[PDB]
Amino acid sequence: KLCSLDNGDCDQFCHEEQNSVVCSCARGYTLADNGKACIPTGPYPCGKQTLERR
Amino acid sequence: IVGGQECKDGECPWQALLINEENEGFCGGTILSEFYILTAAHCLYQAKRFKVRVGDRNTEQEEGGEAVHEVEVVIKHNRFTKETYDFDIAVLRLKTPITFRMNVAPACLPERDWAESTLMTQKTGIVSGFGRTHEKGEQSTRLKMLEVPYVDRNSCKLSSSFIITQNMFCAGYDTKQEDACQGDSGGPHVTRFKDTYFVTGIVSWGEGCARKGKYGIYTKVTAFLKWIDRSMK
Ligand SMILES: O=C1[C@@H]2[C@H](C(=O)N1CCC[N+]1(CCO)CCCC1)[C@H](c1cc(-c3ccc(Cl)s3)on1)N1CCC[C@@H]21
Ligand code: NA
Ligand code: NA
Repeated sequence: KLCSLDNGDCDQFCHEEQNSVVCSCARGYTLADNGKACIPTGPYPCGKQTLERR
Repeated sequence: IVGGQECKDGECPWQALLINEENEGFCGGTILSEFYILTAAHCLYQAKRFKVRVGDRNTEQEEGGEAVHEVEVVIKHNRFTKETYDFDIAVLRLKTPITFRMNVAPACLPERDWAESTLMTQKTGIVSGFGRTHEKGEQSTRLKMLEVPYVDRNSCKLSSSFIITQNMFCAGYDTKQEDACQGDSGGPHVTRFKDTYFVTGIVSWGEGCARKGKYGIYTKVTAFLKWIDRSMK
């Protein structure tokens, strides 16, 4: 499986290993249990527009 | 910004504005964290002293969410060259931390290899700022943004009267009248990937603004991701 097809299903960073892909995330996010999604750890994570007025 | 559109509320929250001895904007920056702003080294020579404003969309209206921060430390790239604007990058550490809120949030720093394979290979990025709305015009009082195509390096070099180093990249349009301009320099070039915006460039220079046969020239942030990390400690 490859990062060149749908970014390996990763929400953010994708890197290829021998047979598999490994996803990761920017600071202020935690990689989800599914190994793909990036979950913000706070209300103003990097790179997100501030649309949900708190 | 020549052409483009006004930024909508919440849509450019990483924009910073460097303000000179007057509270007049002269350059942009990008919020990286509560303490750090990314800007262009050439901006450091364009005002004797300056401060950083965040949270502003309209420089003629006191919305309520704006804040001004003093600069504690300027970290200029030690290879910045005024003649060519090679290594056109600096980080500012603020004296007091930014409080993230509506219209005030950092842009993400990407991992280098993935940025090269995935961000720089997108069709477009986004540039924003309060700079001039045409080459010989006045600065915008409202924050603007603009989608700019990535332009291939060979075309970039052929078009330019000045050297395009591997610390630079072109973006924009050959003849379509849309570009960044004076007063935008130092500001963000970001690339969207699944609704997250990553820092990909710093507005650096151009030969005029939106001229036919000329592109916008940006500092290639991928070349400096390690440098940025070290500068931020
Ligand atoms: O002369 C100017 C200034 C300034 C600028 O960059 N240029 C070009 C500087 C070009 N270098 C130094 C002079 O030879 C040579 C290559 C690096 C800097 C300014 C400017 C142009 C822009 C941008 C246009 C597109 C961008 Cl992306 S940034 O941002 N500021 N020009 C518009 C009005 C005055 C003139
Ligand atoms: Na304002
Ligand atoms: Na052009």
